[PDB]
Amino acid sequence: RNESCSENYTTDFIYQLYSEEGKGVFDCRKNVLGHMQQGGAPSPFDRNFGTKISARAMEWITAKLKEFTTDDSICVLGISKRNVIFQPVAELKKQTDFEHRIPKEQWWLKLRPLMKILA
Amino acid sequence: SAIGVLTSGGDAQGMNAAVRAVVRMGIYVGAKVYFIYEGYQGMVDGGSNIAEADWESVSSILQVGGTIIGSARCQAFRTREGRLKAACNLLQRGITNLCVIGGDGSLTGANLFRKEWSGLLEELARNGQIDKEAVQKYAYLNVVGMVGSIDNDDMTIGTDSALHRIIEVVDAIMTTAQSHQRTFVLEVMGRHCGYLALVSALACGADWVFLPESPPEEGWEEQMCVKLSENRARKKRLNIIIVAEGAIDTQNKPITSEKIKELVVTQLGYDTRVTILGHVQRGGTPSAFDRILASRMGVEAVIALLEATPDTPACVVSLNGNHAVRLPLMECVQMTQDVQKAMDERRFQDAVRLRGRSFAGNLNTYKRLAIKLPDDQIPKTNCNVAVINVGAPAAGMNAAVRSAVRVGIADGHRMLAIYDGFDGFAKGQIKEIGWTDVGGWTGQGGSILGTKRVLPGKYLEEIATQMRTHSINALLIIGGFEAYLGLLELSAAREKHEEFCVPMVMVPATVSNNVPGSDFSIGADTALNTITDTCDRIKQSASGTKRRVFIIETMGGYCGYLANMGGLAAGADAAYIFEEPFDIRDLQSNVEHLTEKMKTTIQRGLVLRNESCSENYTTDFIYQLYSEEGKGVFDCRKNVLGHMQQGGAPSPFDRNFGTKISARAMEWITAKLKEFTTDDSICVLGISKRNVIFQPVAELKKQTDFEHRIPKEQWWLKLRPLMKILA
Amino acid sequence: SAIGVLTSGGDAQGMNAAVRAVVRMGIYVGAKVYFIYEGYQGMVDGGSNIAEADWESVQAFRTREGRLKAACNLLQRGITNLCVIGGDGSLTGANLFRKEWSGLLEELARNGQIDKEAVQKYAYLNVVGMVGSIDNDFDMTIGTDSALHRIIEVVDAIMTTAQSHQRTFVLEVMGRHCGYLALVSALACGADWVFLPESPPEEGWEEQMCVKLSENRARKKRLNIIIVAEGAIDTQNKPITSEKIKELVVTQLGYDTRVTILGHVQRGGTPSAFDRILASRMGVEAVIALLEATPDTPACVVSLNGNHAVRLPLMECVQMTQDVQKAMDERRFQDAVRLRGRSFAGNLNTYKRLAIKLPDDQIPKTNCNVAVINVGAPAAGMNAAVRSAVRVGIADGHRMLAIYDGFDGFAKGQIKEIGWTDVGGWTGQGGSILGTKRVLPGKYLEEIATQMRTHSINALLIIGGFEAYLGLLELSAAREKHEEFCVPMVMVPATVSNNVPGSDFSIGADTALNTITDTCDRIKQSASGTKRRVFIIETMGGYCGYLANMGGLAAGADAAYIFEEPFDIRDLQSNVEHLTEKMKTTIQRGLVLRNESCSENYTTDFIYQLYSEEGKGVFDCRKNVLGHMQQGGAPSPFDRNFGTKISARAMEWITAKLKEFTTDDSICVLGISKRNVIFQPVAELKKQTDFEHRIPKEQWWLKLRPLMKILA
Repeated sequence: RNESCSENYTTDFIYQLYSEEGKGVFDCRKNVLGHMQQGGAPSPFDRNFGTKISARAMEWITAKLKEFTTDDSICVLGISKRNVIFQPVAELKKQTDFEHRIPKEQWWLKLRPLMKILA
Repeated sequence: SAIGVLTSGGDAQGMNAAVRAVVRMGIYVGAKVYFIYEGYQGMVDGGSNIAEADWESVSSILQVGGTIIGSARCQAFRTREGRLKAACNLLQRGITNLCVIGGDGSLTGANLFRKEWSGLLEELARNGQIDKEAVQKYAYLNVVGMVGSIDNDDMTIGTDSALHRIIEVVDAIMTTAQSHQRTFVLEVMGRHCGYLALVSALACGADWVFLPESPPEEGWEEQMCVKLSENRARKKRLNIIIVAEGAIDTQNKPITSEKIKELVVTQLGYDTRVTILGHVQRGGTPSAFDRILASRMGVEAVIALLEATPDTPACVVSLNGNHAVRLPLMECVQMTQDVQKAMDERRFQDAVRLRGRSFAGNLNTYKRLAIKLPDDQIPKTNCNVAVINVGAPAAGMNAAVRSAVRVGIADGHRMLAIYDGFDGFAKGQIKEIGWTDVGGWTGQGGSILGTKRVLPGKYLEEIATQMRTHSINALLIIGGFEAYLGLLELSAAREKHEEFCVPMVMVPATVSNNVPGSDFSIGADTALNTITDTCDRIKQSASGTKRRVFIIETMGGYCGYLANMGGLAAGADAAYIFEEPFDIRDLQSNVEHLTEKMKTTIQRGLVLRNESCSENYTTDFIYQLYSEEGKGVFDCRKNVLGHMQQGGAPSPFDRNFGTKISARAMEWITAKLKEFTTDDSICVLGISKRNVIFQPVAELKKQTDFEHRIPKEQWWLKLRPLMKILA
Repeated sequence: SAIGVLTSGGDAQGMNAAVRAVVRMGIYVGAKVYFIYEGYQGMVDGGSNIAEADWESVQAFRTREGRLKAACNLLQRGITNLCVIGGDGSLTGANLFRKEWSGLLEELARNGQIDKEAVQKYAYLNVVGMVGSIDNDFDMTIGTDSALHRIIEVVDAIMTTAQSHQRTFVLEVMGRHCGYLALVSALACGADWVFLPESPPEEGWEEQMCVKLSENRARKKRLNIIIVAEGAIDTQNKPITSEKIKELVVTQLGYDTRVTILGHVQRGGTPSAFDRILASRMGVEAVIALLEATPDTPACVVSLNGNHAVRLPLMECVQMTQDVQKAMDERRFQDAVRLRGRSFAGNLNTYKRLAIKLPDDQIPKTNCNVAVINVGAPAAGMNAAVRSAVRVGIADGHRMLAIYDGFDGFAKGQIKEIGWTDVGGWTGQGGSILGTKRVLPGKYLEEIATQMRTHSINALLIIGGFEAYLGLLELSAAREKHEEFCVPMVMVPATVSNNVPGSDFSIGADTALNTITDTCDRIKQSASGTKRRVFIIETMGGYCGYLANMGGLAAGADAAYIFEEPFDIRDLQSNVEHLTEKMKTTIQRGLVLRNESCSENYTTDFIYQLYSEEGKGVFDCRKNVLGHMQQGGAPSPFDRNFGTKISARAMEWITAKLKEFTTDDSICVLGISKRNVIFQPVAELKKQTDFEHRIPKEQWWLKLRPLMKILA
């Protein structure tokens, strides 16, 4: 359960519902993982990820300084599809759900049917 | 096919609950229900005075006193012309079923209307309506009566409420009569029945009462004045004299309140004041008792109406003490006339008989608690009887202690008070208590002796020693489930400790009503009335906000009594209890139902939840479900009443309950002492069916859910379908 | 040095609170306080009739011989300050006693006292009086509100039975010389007629009254209530009995009439929240007056003048009684009613303009449409307010419009023209018949404007809480874009919380206070014998500490935690320890009130746990969250009258504005400040508002905070 997926249907709520309706068949246990999810040592992927984009970003900074500013001077360097691209924050505003602080369009949602399939 | 409902004669609080129950139960079984306004006069007048009732009509009337469809003394109904008119107006609407809620003769009018139904042939002779109407509606006039007056001609609608009003007045007066040593003469409503007066006097520990059934004997004036002078000797700052309006001599002369005042002033020179309560007795909000009674009665009235046949006589739907019954009408009218006949020829004693066992009992208890004999006249047993309070406090415990102590003293016992339950018992907190010590206790809430939850198990030695050092020959416990457990434990401890081989009896006192062997417990009624009041207020709030459902958490532990009865009297939409399992579908069902309800004009919801009804489906849970599924239709609020729902000072019912039941317990103790171990020496005195019975605790074990501290079978569960039907 | 307190003539509820306040405030200022039992007679008798008061305690005087006795007994105890709480004539004895204090010299002439008491003991007899009667010929007095509660309780009960037939009830209430109680009762129950000792009925009143009743039956009002003061009189100072009124109605109209003489219940019952608080404040002010007294300062009577403690010189009060009586004998009844004060005349005029309607033809119809609405959470007295507003509006020749379900229904066009009969019987109804919502008008500005255009709303009156104020602000802002809002707008404060800026009181708050006190009384009754308990009770009010504070005060709470006064764990600990010591005494109970929003971390649960744990060997706790029941059932009499009057005033303002496109003074809040009801432009109130916590920046009742600890 995502922590903020529902205001009323909390972790406790879901636990109670499953517990009660499952009584003669199964019992439940509830766990809230917490800040341990920030991890200990970074995964190899995260190490390389940080390393790489930071290197490229700094390249961009150096290119910009080698030339007072506009809108393309303030960017987010992100991964889109197969490339890492620079996006002015102004373009990203319309691409943002500021109320819930999530992107309006998220690729991985397309993988949702897989859960049920892989049971 | 169609039911007509009306209210006739003196207006009772809870008449609206009755009308509501009749309408809703009627619609429920698929019948057409019609209001008949202005009692019988509406029936005669016709037109606008007979209007069809829909579900919404009877909403927001339950908590209101009087009768929303009104009442008027019809004269035209006493004439054949008017009964013809009424018959006509009824036939026009196809009404052939009648539910009459009201006083004494208001029913006789319906009974006579029943016997005299052949006015239709007359109107056929007088072609006022065509034939084939004749044969279709003729011998098919169904009649059911509901006693809805305070005259009480069993329990009638409004009596508890009126009693509430009276005792409210008395309690209010007690706060002002510290200003000098004043005597208050209160005239309450009784022209022929002295029930209201008797019960008022018993509920307030009145110094004197005057009844039409039992006139005072010569020379009562001297005795009454000596009693009052004794009270000032006892330095009691107050005096209360309850007077039925129809108070009479042995010579059928009325005894006015002014006459009483004149007597007190002339003989004792006391500051005496008269108050004629009057119609306030009829007003105010119906108590939980009257609401529930009226509801059950209205429903039973509809059922009776359906099950009736042409051979079936007109009946009065009644409560013969906590189960629904149908009494033949003519028999009742004949009883009233029997009593009347007895009063006129001065057969006052059989009149008191004719009133019933309840009456004579209330009266005997009042007498033996109000009048004390001098010690020289008390044979005196050399026995020591102990009184104790065990468990949580319950409103009416002090009344119980007062009763027990005074009855014990009258029976020649030396009474001993044990303070702070078994905690104080083990600690030797024992003091011989007297007649005066318990004075004025009746209306006191909480526990003056003190009560604790602690069981005797760990201190069997310490208590035994005490029982031996004080020579306790018998024990009466006033308390809840813990009292019962205590009795069980002492019963077990008997063999090792001879001190426990004495007769022991308990009377159930708890807001929860979870003591096995009793249909009712002292303190519960007060809690119900507080709960109902709070729900009235909440219901009002939702009514002004609109599109609101309140989830209200009640007390009771695992016992669903308060949640259920409270829900019933409050007009709750649902009441979730442990005794009745509920799953997510039931909850969703109620959600959908409330959704539908929000389309109507009554855009409010009231959901009660017994505190321990579910481990998973908590108050929060239910609130979240209702909130989420109600989105766009209604929103919720959660309220946890907390222990304050238990109330403050005991309700009149709880006062009298404690008084009477404790008096009886003491009677049992004296009888037992008038002779060693076995099992019936340790009992629970409880209410079962129409009777009060003594039950050995050992027998009650098999009837107990010790895991949840509730009786295995609880009568009121049979009333569960009513909630849904009336909401 | 030593204070003597006694009661003479008193029959009012709240006297004990007064006596308590005197004792404790007295001990607090370092004085010795003594009870004097049996009034002045106790002072004369001496001995046991005068007993020293400690924290837990909580014919002859007309002969010179007896005053000598009394003087002696006081001197024995060093008692030199007298506080007399009681009736009319009860103070004059103390005043003359003061002036006659040279009885001390007489006692030196005899051997009753040495000389060093004369000089140590003359010229300081300081006397202070407190009105503790309900029929006060000699402002608001202790017991008035409580009596009003009693009467209105009776009336409310009778009203449900007066449907059994169309009964007309003639109710005899307490007024032998003062007609305040009768008038105010009538205003509180929407009585069909009232009879007062100061203002006799005018010419052909019998016919007028019968016409009124017949009109009520025409409009199908199922009942009639006539309030009669005990000393009801005609223009010839002969009495107008209730019996006579009944005879009149029976003879002329043939209605089912009943007489009810309320009597001593009026004097009984529990003191109201108002009376408890008033009495406490009075006792405190009395002790203060006693200390601040000089030999030159005359004996005074402590009073409350517009939510302020005042000291009135006694002789002025008796001179008032004598002036009024003189006017009564000389039949200058208007001069008498005049002498009663502005409040009286106001109550009377409002009652009249609400009880008696002129036929439409005699009402110059202004072609204006005035809208009435309820905004925010429900408050007891909203319906009374709507009734008043509507009827005054109609009387002023307006077409009244009712808007249902606040701005929600407003936006939905839930608008229906309302009439005189429609609001009948509303006075004693709790909640909101129109319906009320917290939703603000901001997001439905177009939708509302359209409605104001389709219905031609020329003015708007809002009965509501903080949300109403916010709404007014929003509409004020919306004016330029929507011309429909360029109409006069006024609000009257209605909320249990009393958090509306520009008002010292709001409709519904009093009912709530009485709910808190009632609940605390019942809690006290229940488990009365249990001992070593502290109750933690959570009240409403939002961030506003009014309910928690005043409720605590009237309840005799040991603490009241509010947002307006920050508290940390040390403060909590201090109170816990204080209660621990308190459990050593004879009063082994604790009562802790908590404003729901007083702290983010220090919740009701938190406080309960701290008290429970630190109190383990000494006491245990119980927790209660009162909930929406604090909105009340039937509105208290005070809230009923408050709604009625304030709304009437508001409507007067509206008609005045229409008798004259708008600015800032066209959108106001009508609130109570000190002693006056004033109209304040919302823009001006902005500077006085904490919009973050929805409470006023400055709240009067905060000066009463030290009282809590003092009164323990």
